Amino acid sequence: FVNQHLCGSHLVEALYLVCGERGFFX
Amino acid sequence: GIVEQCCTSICSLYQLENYCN
Repeated sequence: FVNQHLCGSHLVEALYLVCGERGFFX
Repeated sequence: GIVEQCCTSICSLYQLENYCN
């Protein structure tokens, strides 16, 4: 992949991909 | 991190795997 420059929500979608279940950080 | 290492540059998938947990 290109591992794009991810402001606010774009970072949060890439997190949502990595995560699946546990919910992101915190 | 948050914003500055991603929105400004390139986090990387490993650092996203620091970011789910």
